[PDB]
Amino acid sequence: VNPYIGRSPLVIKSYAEKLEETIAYFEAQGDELNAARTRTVQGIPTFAWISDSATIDTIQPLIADAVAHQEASGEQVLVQLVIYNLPDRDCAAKASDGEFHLDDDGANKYRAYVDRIVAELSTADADKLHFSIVLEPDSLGNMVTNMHVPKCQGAATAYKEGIAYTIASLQKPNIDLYIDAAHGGWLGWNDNLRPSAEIFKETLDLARQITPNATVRGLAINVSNYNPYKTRAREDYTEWNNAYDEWNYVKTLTPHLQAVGFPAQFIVDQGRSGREGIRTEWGQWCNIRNAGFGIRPTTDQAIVDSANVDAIVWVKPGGESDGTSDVNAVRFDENCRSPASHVPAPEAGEWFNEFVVNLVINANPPLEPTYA
Ligand SMILES: [Mg+2]
Repeated sequence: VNPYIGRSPLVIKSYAEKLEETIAYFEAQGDELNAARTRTVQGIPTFAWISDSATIDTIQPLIADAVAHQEASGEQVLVQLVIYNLPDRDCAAKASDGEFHLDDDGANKYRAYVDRIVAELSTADADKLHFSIVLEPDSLGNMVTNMHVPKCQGAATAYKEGIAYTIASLQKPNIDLYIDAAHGGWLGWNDNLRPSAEIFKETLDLARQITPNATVRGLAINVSNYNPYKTRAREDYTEWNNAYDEWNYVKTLTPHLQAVGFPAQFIVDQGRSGREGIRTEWGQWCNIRNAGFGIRPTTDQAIVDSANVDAIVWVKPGGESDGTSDVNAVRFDENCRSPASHVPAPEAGEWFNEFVVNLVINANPPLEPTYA
């Protein structure tokens, strides 16, 4: 069943608190409407990212808060998590902050990291909640398009085995799993569709060798990207790609999933998808200037318009930087000084207030204000 129907995805308190800085900015500008729109954003659920082992410490307090909120509100709280820590993570990138490396016992360390997450998701409080979990952004797409990269060659089996273990470890009636499936500009190209479907099925089959009847709900798409759900003005860079918006990516990928016997249900990130025409190349990803908040999280089929889409969601939390633009930073990524990038920008994950200001202003549909 679509686990989003009737459920109330969890508002992440630590994220909402960061937005107080954005509210303060707008109030100082004498801009009460945008201050009020920012308050609306405080009440919009986002995914909590578990991108390292230290962040596992945040999970039980998050669950305790979620249970208290469920008791107070009478809602069916749906905790949304991203698991993002494969060994030799981000294999095609020049650099990765992933803490596990295959040559330093990374496969076994990843299993234990998963095991630590499982322990937190197996408490009496956890049992009271429902979870939606996105598995491993920036992973399996690399096996489709980046097998000429030595690091990807050496990580391919590990990515499949790692995700397989995560799937096999999180089979519970109150957990739905979505394997990350990149975005239309990566895997939507004609020649990438079938091998993508095949690798998702291959990974699920490996999971079933660990836990016999293991399943996933489907796929997560556009995570951390900017692609529109339905484009208003198709971009020139999408020429010869039938997945020129994320709704079309669903429609174009679905038949291949069906053909290989992989579940064809999707959740779609639209947290930074409000404004189009912000990039000159599809591969630009880092802090794209003038990005807007997109369609708010919803299951409404009048918007979603696809039996294959469970929900539009906000996975990457807008305002958390994609990377620093400082040329001298230890983790400097040249992509973060692209012609389309918002500069200056802070370290990946750090608060980028100027960028959130623009996310509010460029939101589409416009944000409805929340007034006290
Ligand atoms: Mg490191």
